[PDB]
Amino acid sequence: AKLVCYFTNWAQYRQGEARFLPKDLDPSLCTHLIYAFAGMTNHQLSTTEWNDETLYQEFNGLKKMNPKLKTLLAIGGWNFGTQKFTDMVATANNRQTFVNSAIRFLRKYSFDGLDLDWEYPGSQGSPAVDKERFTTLVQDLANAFQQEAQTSGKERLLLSAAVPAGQTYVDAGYEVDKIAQNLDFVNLMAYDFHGSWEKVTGHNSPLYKRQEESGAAASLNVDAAVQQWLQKGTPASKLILGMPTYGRSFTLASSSDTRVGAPATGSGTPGPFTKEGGMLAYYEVCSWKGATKQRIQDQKVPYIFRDNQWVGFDDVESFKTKVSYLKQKGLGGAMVWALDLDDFAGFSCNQGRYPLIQTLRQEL
Ligand SMILES: Cc1cccn2c(=O)c3cc(C(=O)NCc4cccnc4)c(N)[n+](C[C@H]4CCCO4)c3nc12
Ligand SMILES: Cc1cccn2c(=O)c3cc(C(=O)NCc4cccnc4)c(N)[n+](C[C@H]4CCCO4)c3nc12
Repeated sequence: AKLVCYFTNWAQYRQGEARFLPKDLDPSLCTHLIYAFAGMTNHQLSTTEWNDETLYQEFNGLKKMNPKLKTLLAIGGWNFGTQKFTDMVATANNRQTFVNSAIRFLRKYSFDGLDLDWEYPGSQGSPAVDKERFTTLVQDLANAFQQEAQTSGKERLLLSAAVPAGQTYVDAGYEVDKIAQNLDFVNLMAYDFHGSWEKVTGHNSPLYKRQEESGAAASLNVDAAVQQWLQKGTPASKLILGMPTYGRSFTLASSSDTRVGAPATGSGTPGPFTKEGGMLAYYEVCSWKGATKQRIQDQKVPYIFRDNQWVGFDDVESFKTKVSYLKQKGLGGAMVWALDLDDFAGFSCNQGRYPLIQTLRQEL
């Protein structure tokens, strides 16, 4: 099995003990480490932080202690947007420029592969033509990686993609059957099913539906997303089940309705370290004082509330339940967003280093 873990190159700016650098990585924790994110300049792979070259060296240097470990570089992400992807896939010349630059870039810095994190072809302003052009891009990369292995005699560069769970995004952007053939693995973003964009509380990453849910709302859960990607032609061994080490938070309309589905007026208060309303790191929720934690029986995941703040998150138990699920489905492994949102240095939860991700490592 695979345990695929995302590193983020802006976690180095978190305050206090939440600051995360490559030295905070455990080289044995995961099987695959993915560096988020690279960017793009004139259709060519580029860095996004002043110290990326140094961090790349430290990141890929972890393989000196664990030669089984594989690293990948992720291009894209939310802030990157879509326009630069759209322009690069628009012509065969531009794709060739990108593909050649990716090979040189990954080999220069000692990455083992590329993870595609376009959010998303066919959506967020990307035109409908980008669905098939994404398929062509994946084919172009896969073909060029295969050819480069014959000329360098190194292990063939890996190609993965982070892919959405929501059927709207999947059908707008993803020829699942065609891209899954050319991807080494598929990192399913099985989270963000609910959040403070909604008018009622709901869980970030429930495993199953609640009974009150029917129709398209019965698809806003991990099981539905997994079934969709399997049905549409992803081999189970290539489907990697994403799990969140963060939760999504709400401000309740009234402290007098605290249920799942209770009215909410917007995002929860930003966390002291992550400072983004509507999400909290596991280490910001695990040690809430004076709160009430409960499990959503149907959905196999917890929520916690205190006063008018309500958070759906994942804990050790829900991670255990989801690994049991992925093994029953014969999936290829688990993926985690993100290393720096677990209690990576045991500073908050009194559970040791990486309590959530170490749970995955033990159960896989
Ligand atoms: C507004 C929004 C609308 C629709 C989709 N959206 C995202 O799909 C999304 C993703 C991310 C993200 O980081 N993906 C990284 C990642 C990479 C690989 C694996 N797993 C995770 C993101 N930061 N935002 C914006 C923050 C700020 C406010 C809400 O959420 C996102 N917003 C949106
Ligand atoms: C996955 C996801 C990840 C991170 C953030 N996300 C959103 O911030 C989001 C917002 C909305 C939304 O309605 N924003 C309007 C609105 C904005 C502000 C207040 N109130 C309302 C949304 N629909 N999705 C799911 C997509 C998926 C397909 C159909 O829509 C969203 N997903 C995500």
